[PDB]
Amino acid sequence: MKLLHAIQTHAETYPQTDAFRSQGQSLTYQELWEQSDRAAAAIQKRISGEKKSPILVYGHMEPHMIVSFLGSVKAGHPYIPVDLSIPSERIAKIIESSGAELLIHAAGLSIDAVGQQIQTVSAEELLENEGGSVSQDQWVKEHETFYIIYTSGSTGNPKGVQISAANLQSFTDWICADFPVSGGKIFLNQAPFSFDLSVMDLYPCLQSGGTLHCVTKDAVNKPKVLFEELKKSGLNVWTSTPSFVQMCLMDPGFSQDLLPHADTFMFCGEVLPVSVAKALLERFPKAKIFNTYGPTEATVAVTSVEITNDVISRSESLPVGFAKPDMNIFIMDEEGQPLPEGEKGEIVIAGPSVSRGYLGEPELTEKAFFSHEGQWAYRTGDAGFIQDGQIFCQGRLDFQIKLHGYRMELEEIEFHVRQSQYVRSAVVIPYQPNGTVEYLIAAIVPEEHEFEKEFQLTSAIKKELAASLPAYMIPRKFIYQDHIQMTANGKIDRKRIGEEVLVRSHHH
Ligand SMILES: Nc1ncnc2c1ncn2[C@@H]1O[C@H](COP(=O)(O)O)[C@@H](O)[C@H]1O
Repeated sequence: MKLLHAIQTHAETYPQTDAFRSQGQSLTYQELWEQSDRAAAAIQKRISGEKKSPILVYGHMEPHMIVSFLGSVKAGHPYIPVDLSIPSERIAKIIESSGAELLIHAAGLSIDAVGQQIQTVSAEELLENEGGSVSQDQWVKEHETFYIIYTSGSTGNPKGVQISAANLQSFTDWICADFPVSGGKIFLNQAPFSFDLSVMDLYPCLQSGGTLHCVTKDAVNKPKVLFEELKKSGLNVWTSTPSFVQMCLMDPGFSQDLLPHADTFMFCGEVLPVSVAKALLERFPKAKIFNTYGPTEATVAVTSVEITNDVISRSESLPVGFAKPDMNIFIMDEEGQPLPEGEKGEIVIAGPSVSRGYLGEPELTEKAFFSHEGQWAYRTGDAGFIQDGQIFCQGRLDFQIKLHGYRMELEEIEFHVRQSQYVRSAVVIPYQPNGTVEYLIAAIVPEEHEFEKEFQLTSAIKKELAASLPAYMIPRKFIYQDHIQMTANGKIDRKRIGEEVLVRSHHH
């Protein structure tokens, strides 16, 4: 049963059961379906169906976000989710390359909001349309794009991963069946919908008839409020990045007693530290922990493995598990040949979860996707190895990093930093003494200025970067110098610059 038919079924059978909950607001399955059907109708009156143009859905975790997501696919348009977290210029870039002809913001027209070069409308005024609706044949289907999520692009511009219904349906069927999340449970949603991790809870919940429960950025900053919301949520499934749960764990009160009904933790998008797993197994004896791996290009996650005490003591580094049933995952050397067990190589993913590629970016798709031995495959850029059918992720081959669960390209940050009128060159160094990245240091060659003090220059640049880059991509520290060290080849000497940056670190 297709995701959409499943959502309609629940709405027809259990209309009054809650589908969505966020900041005191609730949306029943009937309200969800009937509203998304109305938005879908309203949408077909403002844009053309000639193309399968994307529809940006802008907001945070309002009930209107999902009502709009569903409205787009039901109208026949893939949607591009955009969090308030994403700044205006970046939003302008997504618009520009996506070809999107409509932007819906779940909240009322934000006052003095940054105007965009696109037809803009609030979810509210969309719904004031007659009680119209769309016919089943309009809904997105098969390999037509369902959603498009943009991630970091090394060339300095976000690239959009196209996830077709089939893609998602493959992901959703996998989660709902092979994980104890079925049964109409309450799912937590912490990740903004602009990140695909959210999809791990959003749709398997909707397909299984569960109730989604959001915890917004407001509650996230005020620990007390958060734990309170979590306390009342009565959640059963916890889906988030390991980083977020790690933050919660710092509070001794975060335990089975705060969440008596919590029984399933779903993690993905980043390294799940043994310490986090170890700890969770302690404060939540009634909940099983799952570690899953995968890139956005392969629809959230394609590997899986329950984390038990047995597994913890069996390895210093948690494995990412066994390949999704229908997926074919293997290790390939540089030459592009399959390696044997235990031998380190690059992770490649082939199967129905793989995205057709980057929207309007053929050359990029060209380098990353390809037809392996039938299956459509993807070069993850992750180094790794398999052992007894169990996959292990071991680092990066490129300049793509993970900072507190956030995916980003050092070269993209360098691009944006280099754009400031006060910058000539820029090199971002990630401080990772051991395994994980702790923060970023920007090595900059400034143009020429009148700023009396450095902090003023740093401030000016950082104030600029806030318009094109999400806050988490802006380097914490900024150091300045005269020249960017280069190697023989003519490449940027990142190894040497890092050493430079740390030496200057001891000079106060
Ligand atoms: N479970 C995991 N354990 C370790 N690393 C992971 C895991 N899941 C994802 N990653 C890393 O995060 C990257 C994907 O980022 P994203 O597109 O935001 O999901 C993967 O290519 C890995 O580098």
